[PDB]
Amino acid sequence: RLFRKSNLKPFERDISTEIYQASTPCNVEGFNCYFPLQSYGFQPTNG
Amino acid sequence: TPINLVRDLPQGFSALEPLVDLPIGINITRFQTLLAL
Repeated sequence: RLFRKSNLKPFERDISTEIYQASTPCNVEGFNCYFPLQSYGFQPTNG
Repeated sequence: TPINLVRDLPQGFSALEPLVDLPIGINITRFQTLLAL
């Protein structure tokens, strides 16, 4: 999870896919509001 | 409790005895009784 409305408390889980409004409100991708999750580029070539 | 009294709650005293603690956490709210018919 890269975006979240409020910091999660210790030992908290966030499986929800709530879209975040990272200043222009959204109702929704490309800019100013993204999918909360972001993927890892785990490749053997990675350092 | 031996609760039978007559009406409303009496003037007595007693205490609980905990049973189990399970790992839900996950922001628990909105408890809801399950009424029967």
